[PDB]
Amino acid sequence: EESRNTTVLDTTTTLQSSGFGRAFFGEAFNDLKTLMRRYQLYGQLLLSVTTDKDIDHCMFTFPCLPQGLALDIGSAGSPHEIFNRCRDGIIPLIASGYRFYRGDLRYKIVFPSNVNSNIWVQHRPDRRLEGWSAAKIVNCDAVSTGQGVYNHGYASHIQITRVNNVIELEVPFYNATCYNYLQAFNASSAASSYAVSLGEISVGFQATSDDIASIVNKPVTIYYSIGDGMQFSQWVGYQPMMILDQLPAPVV
Amino acid sequence: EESRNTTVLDTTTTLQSSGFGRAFFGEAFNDLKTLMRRYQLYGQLLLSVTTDKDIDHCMFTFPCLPQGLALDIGSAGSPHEIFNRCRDGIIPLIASGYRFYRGDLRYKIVFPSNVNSNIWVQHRPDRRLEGWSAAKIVNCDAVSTGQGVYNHGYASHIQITRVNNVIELEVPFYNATCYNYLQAFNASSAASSYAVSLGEISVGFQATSDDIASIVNKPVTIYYSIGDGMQFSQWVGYQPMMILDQLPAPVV
Amino acid sequence: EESRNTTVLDTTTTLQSSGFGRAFFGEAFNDLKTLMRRYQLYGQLLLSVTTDKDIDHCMFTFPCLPQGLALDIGSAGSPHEIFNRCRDGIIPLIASGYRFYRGDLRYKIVFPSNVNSNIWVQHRPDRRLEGWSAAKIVNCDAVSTGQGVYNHGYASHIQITRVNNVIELEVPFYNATCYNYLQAFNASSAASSYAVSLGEISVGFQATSDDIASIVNKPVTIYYSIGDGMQFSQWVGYQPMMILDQLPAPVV
Amino acid sequence: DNPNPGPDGEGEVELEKDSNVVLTTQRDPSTSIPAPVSVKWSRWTSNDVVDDYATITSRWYQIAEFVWSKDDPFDKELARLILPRALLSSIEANSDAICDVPNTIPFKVHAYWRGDMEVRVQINSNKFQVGQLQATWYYSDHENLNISSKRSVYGFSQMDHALISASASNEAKLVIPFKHVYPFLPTRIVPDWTTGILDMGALNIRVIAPLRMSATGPTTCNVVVFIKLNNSEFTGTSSGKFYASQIRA
Amino acid sequence: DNPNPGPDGEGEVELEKDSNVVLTTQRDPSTSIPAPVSVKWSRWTSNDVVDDYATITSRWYQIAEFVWSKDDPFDKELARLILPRALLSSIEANSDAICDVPNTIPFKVHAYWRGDMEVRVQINSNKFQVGQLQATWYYSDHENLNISSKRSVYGFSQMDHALISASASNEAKLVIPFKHVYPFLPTRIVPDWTTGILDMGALNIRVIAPLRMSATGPTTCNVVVFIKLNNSEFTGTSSGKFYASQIRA
Amino acid sequence: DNPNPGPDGEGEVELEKDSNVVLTTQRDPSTSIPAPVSVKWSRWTSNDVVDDYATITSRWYQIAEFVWSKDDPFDKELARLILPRALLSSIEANSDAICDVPNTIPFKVHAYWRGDMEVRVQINSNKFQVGQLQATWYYSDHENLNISSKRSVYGFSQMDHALISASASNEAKLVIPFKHVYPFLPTRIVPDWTTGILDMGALNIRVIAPLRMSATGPTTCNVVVFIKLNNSEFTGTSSGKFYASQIRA
Repeated sequence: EESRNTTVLDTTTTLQSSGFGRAFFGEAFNDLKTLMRRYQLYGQLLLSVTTDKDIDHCMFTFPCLPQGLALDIGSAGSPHEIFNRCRDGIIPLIASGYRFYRGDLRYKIVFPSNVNSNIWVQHRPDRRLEGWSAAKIVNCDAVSTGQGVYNHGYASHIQITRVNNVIELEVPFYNATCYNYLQAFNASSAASSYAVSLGEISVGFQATSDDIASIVNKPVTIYYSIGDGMQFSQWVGYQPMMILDQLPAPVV
Repeated sequence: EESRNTTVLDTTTTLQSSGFGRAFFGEAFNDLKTLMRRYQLYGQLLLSVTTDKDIDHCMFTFPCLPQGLALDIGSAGSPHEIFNRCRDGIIPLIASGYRFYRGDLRYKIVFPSNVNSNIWVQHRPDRRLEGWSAAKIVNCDAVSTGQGVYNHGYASHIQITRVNNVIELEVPFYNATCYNYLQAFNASSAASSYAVSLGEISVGFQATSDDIASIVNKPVTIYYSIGDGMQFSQWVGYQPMMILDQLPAPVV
Repeated sequence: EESRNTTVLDTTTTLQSSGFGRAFFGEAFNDLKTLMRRYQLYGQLLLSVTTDKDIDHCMFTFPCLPQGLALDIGSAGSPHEIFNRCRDGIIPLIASGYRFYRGDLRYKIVFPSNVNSNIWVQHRPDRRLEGWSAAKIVNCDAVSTGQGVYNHGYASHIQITRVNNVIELEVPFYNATCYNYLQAFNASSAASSYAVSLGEISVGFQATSDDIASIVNKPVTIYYSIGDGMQFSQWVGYQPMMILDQLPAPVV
Repeated sequence: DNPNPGPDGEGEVELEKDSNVVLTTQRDPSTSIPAPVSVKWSRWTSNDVVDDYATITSRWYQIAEFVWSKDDPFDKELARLILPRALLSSIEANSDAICDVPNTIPFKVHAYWRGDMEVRVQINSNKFQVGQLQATWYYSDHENLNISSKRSVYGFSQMDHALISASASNEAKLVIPFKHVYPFLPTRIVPDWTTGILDMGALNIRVIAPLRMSATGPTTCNVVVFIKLNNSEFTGTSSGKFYASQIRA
Repeated sequence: DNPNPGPDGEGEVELEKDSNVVLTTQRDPSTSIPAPVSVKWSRWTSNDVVDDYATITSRWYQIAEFVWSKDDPFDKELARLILPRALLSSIEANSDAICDVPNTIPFKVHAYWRGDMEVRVQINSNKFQVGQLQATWYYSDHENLNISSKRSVYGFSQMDHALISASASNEAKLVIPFKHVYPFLPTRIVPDWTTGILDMGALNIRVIAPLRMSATGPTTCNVVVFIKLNNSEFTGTSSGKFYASQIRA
Repeated sequence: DNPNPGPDGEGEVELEKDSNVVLTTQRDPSTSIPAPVSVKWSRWTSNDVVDDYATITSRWYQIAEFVWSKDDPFDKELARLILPRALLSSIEANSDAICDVPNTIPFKVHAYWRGDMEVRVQINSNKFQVGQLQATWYYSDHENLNISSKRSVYGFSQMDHALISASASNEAKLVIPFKHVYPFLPTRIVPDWTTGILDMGALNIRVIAPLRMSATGPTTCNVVVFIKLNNSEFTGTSSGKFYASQIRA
């Protein structure tokens, strides 16, 4: 009783279909998966080293989920101007209009330039996601459990910064479920926490205490596409939006 | 507009039909004529002789009608306990649910035992029935008209009490009508009185004044079936009934 | 939504159709054109000569239109008793129930008897009819314009009174229109005045001043049929009628 | 399923055209037939000229009109008509003779009658009115003395009947064939038949659901009963002066 | 016969889609056609470029709306529109020029016109309201001086007309072909034609049954009239400055 | 198009006869199906005896009745039922155990469940009442924290839903298949699943058009919700003493 039509009072004629721009621009913008495989910024951070780190310590950690992180506006003094000004990207705006997903993701991590050190990246699909709080890029500041340490059995890859300071990887779907939730997650049970993100990506440097001083306050950006075999499987309508050019200007 | 069904809301399944007890008991109780051919008590009386009777005098008289007599509860001192306790039989209870009849009847009259005298039974289809009053067994106490006398031309039969003190006879349908009334008759005209009962059965003894002293206060019972070729031809609903175990008990 | 029938509740049987009197009288009164080709009085007048007339002067003039003239009741002293008593004829009563016409007319003019003079009749289809006023028989009393004069080019005919004092002529349809108006004409424009009557018939005598004295106060009657090829082309309902035997009698 | 009313009202009139009398019904009739169609019986007991008059006897004619109000209880009789008597008594209740109506002029001149009947009970109730009536036919009412305890809607529902709902404003057709002890009903005083002359039983209209409405609704409604004698046969041509008026009741 | 309303209302919309204007009717139209369909007549009296503009002239456009109340007597006229004048006068009554509506821009620039008409008279009355109106078309009203005694529903019922019942809330379609003495109507002041410019007659809506209701019913209802010029032909291309405004009336 | 009401009322009853429970509807249901029909999944994660009980679980049983009045604003929720919890909580709200209803006795004894649903939302509104409700199903309501800004008829109209008009008094059928992250919902406290036991999401009935009427119209109306579990499968036969009562809410 949603898409019904009682009486269609057509006063129009036939309009020439362009095929979603394929006639004009040589490309059809109908398949939305083609749009979602364009990369979009997952996040950015400035590297900060509080305690003395070993070679095994991970530099930062983040859960890997397609509907985008908790929107990091930044500090009140120094806000991240991308997430503050133009609030959110295309891919989570599409993913807000669905409930469930199943499939892989694609992450492209861009490291700073003047660093040379060899970088390891692990994917741990063990970390359940406990609430929408702490669903963000987390600077590892201490090592108590096996979280900070480069572990053995996970899917890892090492990028040589001397050759190229960007890594391009594909995170697979490893949950034991039919789907996962595709909204701002509210933790009710313990089993529901296993089914939010695909896994948990930890990026670490092999630098020592002397070479880590050149890495402090350097930016690391993370981009993500949607991959392929990536299916959204329940239509949910959109939440209240916000208009972007109605936001106030930084007057002087 | 009586047996209609607007919407039958069947929540049931198919129930196995027994064929009105033919599966269990070897006999189908569907034909109600089979029930009505079972004998049922037409009445009972105690013989009482007031005046000196001749051989020709009839002992008692009664109209022969299928819907049962005026229900003789008896005297207040000595009530007839069959018609007082269990009010009425099956055959008039069925005949109350119809309006018209046509056909024969079957009468079985049981006489007392220690009497020996030869008994005559006449059927006179001449006596019109004048009102529901005096539609009962009438003790002939005097002979004024040709009512008390054994007449010539009627259908008669003589039962020998020395051989057997029960007579089994069939009263035929002799009215000049299409039907007869099958309710408590209310006399409006004179022609309607000809069409209530089939006829009028008179039973008389051939005893003299000396042998009639052994016959006083002896019971005579009259039973009747419905015969065959006996058809009820107009559906009339039932009158207000009365529940029998709601009747009061003779407390001491 | 005029001749509709929702539910016809016929309680009748079949009535034998006479064919509009053809069975009884040998003639069918169904075609109303057959009725309208019977002659009916267009008007009557008494000839009156005020000024001295030449041979060229017309004696009287009248527009030729099928819906009948402005109904001349006559003077209050001497009323024309035909138009006063039985108000109007059949042909304009039929023509009141239509809006438009197209076709010819037939005029039969009966002149007085004791006159001998040769009579000319012209038809001028040039005279536009200016209002329902002066749509009547007009006695030509003076000659200012070319109206009084016998003109050259019109369709004319001369009747010899010595042979026969009646003329029988056919006025043709000469308007440049699709139809003409068939009601009491109200002049709005100048072009609508060209499309009321067919033309304008002028009748004149060739008598001199000595023989015209025998013509004064003599009656001239004008009759008209409807002609053929005469079609009424728009149904208009009838106006309020008046009942004729409800008119008062000339009591003494 | 697609309504489109016009100047006519979007209806469908059902017609009963019986010998120059036409009855119209907007609704569908609720019929009930007590007995199957009877046979003609001029063979067995008549030698006189036996002839119906179907042009004047198979016509419709009103025999009762009454006012069903909201001031009537649950089980309350509205009409009780002994129909062959009720036709003549409805004419005589209008204060004239029986020879002034073409329906009953053979009853003036003949002696006996047998024919079937057609009864139309038409209500004129508003759509917002709520109530329901029975139209129960009973053969030979007067020949049963315990009928005074029988006249109730509980007993009359057991035999077949016609229901009239005040909401739908429907109609009750009653095909009543001749079913009597004797195959003819006398029209006048005839030998050994002095009372109950031409009586075949009572059509009695009672209430099931009393007339219910709002506080300011239309209080009453009207009910009209029409009768038809279709399969008649008249025998025993006699003088009209032997005939007497019916019992008033 | 089996109603099942839903969120849509269980109806059936009839559509009149004529050049990007769509009219909707719930009910069935009550049509009436006075004269048969006319012929084109550019053959006999025109040599100029003769062309209709069916994309802009065969559209629907309202020419009158009015309020039929319960305070109107039996025989009382509600509307009297000289339709070719009434289109232009309904535009000029809204206080603008005639070149602001696409229906009438050939009337500004041409001289003569011939075409048929389609008139829709739509009432918006409640189902509980009771009343009835006529929609009678009369050719060339002003050319008859005894029309002041003619304007009544007794006379207009004799010629064909369209009935509008307030209960059914039905609709009146009026197919009016061109029937006039001259085969063209001038749009402006033309030689020997100074008054009655572009007048073909009066559509006059009168009352038969005045609007009846309860004590607290809805008092009034609204009636809107739409017009269409379908079989038009425009001849005599001229200057627009020669055109003058219509008579107010 | 030709109405003829009788003693029955001229209707057409639609029947839903599901395991000795019969539901009747006068109107046509307005269906809405969120997801296509699910598959049985006893193959992949169960070795226990897996069996539905279609004679007792595919029956109809009321889970909510409420009173929609005219004192409700535009966007106001009337019902918000977490349906697998709401069945058990509607039984426990009637103050008894869960083993007294034949619909829910396998929930007492089994551990997990998967099956589709059928929801009937029946309104009993007068024909003169005016209003409209949504019947929107949302999968896994509690797993979204921004749902408190989502619960409105503007957002619920975007996903598919069922509309209930108070004028037509129509009905909302809701075919809800099993769509969840895990292929089974536990009926009791099970390992690493302590809260949100047997929750699949919220059926929430809100108002679009508030109930409008005259000054003296019927103020309220009633809404009843029935549920059916048709394609069920029960696995993990366990003790009934391990089961605990649902959260009250």
